[PDB]
Amino acid sequence: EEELREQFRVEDKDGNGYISAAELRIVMTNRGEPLTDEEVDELHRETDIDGDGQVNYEEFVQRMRA
Amino acid sequence: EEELREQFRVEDKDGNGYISAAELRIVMTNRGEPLTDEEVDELHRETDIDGDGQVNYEEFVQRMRA
Ligand SMILES: [Ca+2]
Ligand SMILES: [Ca+2]
Ligand SMILES: [Ca+2]
Ligand SMILES: [Ca+2]
Ligand SMILES: [Ca+2]
Ligand SMILES: [Ca+2]
Repeated sequence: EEELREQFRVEDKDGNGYISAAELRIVMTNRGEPLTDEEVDELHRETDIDGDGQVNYEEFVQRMRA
Repeated sequence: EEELREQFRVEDKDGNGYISAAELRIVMTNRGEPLTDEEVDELHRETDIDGDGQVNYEEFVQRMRA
């Protein structure tokens, strides 16, 4: 539980409770940069279950457990 | 505002209220592909004022007025 909470806080740079596309790019750049910016956009869309353009904590956890 | 909303909705294909770099690439491919992949990403970064990697309607209107 706190494991994912801590990791989410690391990815959420401005502390607004959401991971943005740019925040997800930073995450991917720091783990080998396997994707292009366009592809990170697609990753962000698939993770954004409720479609508000943001990845919240519940959406992060569903991804992390898959 | 009618026309600005119309254009924003065409570009925001996945309907999350933002225009990604991926969506901008589709738009520019549909308009003849005048720009390289990198140039589209540069255009997106120019339009994305607050740096979250996502172009909201406010940022879209600002750029259209430039
Ligand atoms: Ca943080
Ligand atoms: Ca954030
Ligand atoms: Ca969401
Ligand atoms: Ca969109
Ligand atoms: Ca610039
Ligand atoms: Ca933005």
